[PDB]
Amino acid sequence: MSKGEELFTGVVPILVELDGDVNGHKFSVSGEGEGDATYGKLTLKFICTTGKLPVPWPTLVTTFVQCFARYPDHMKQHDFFKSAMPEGYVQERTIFFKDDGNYKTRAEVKFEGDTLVNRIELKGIDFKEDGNILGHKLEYNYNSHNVYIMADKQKNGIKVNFKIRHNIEDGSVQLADHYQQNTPIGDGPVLLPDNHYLSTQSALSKDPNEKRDHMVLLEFVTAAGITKLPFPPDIDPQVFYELPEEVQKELMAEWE
Repeated sequence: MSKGEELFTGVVPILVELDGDVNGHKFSVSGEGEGDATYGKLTLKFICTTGKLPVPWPTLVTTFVQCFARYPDHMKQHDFFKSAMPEGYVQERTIFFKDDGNYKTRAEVKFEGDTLVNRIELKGIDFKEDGNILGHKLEYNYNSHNVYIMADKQKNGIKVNFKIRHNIEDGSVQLADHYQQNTPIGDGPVLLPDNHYLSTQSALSKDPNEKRDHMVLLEFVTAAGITKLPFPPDIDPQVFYELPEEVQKELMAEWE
């Protein structure tokens, strides 16, 4: 269904680089591993290269390559992510942690030679100093989620929405609402899909021999489904909050 699809038939090496700033606390993370879209499997190890990470590792899972999803044969014409390859796509999100701050991310996901690279900038603002995120109150674990995808024909891309459940050490749950958009970097044709979702599962672990602050991440992803107010990635939050609340709400309707 796409030429990009051919780049994913085997095991592909992956590099991830993130520069982050959350409430002015700067950090960098490097990751490496591999993806196997035939199985929908991703395996990655990340190291904080700047010292200790100032937010919980699980808050960064979604930021740290949906081109590795397994699309069933009957759904191959709906796989935007591989169709954009090798030139790649820009993935932008705004992520809202309930009763706490937000992340804004921009990533480029593309081939550099035979390696799939995810290069990310992340800015977080408005976090509470002893809230769940800056206070490191999240459990080191992850649950299963459905990631809902719709075409955005005007932008020649997709919009994506989902809500992550982060378990808190006291037994509560901290929700992270994700508003995502992806657009091709190159000029070649891409597949714009009918509505569907990715069933995503993740598990986090540690390397007992690794003394640097780090995360080992396993994800399994399979497509299915075909037989202060939140602001979107394109609007500076500064301008957004000057709009009437009715308008702020109406601007978010496209994410469903």
